Amino acid sequence: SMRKKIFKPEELRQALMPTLEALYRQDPESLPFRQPVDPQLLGIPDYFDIVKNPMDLSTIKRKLDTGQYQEPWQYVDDVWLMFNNAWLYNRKTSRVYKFCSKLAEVFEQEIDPVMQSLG
Ligand SMILES: COc1ccc2c(c1)N(CCC/C=C/c1cccc3c1N[C@H](C)CC(=O)N3)CCC2
Repeated sequence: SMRKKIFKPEELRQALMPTLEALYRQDPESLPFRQPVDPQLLGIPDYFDIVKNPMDLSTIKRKLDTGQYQEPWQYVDDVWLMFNNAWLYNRKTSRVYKFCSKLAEVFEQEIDPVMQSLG
């Protein structure tokens, strides 16, 4: 039977970096997401009462550039984890919530065709 494809880091990078660059270019919308959450500096000391698995753009980038991803779905799941964290922690009337809803719309649009074309 057909086995699960493991990818060359170089192919994963060359196929998925663009969808990540599309998020990063949105400014200010990507600013909330660029850097691991510091609950002290951001003045949100209850952050980890609500979020339990942190994730950010800088973490996804390093994972991609040091080939820690073997399958493209691991990348996709990490992006959605970062967005689901934001939707869960922040109010619907907040900028981080609204920035999240907007970077999600961009991502769905970049990523859905890329995944058609990968094994
Ligand atoms: C307390 O905010 C600050 C203070 C100084 C400056 C801030 C924000 N901006 C944006 C930084 C990114 C915000 C990050 C952020 C700030 C408040 C709440 C959330 C944030 N995001 C991550 C995703 C955590 C989250 O869910 N909700 C840069 C200029 C200096």
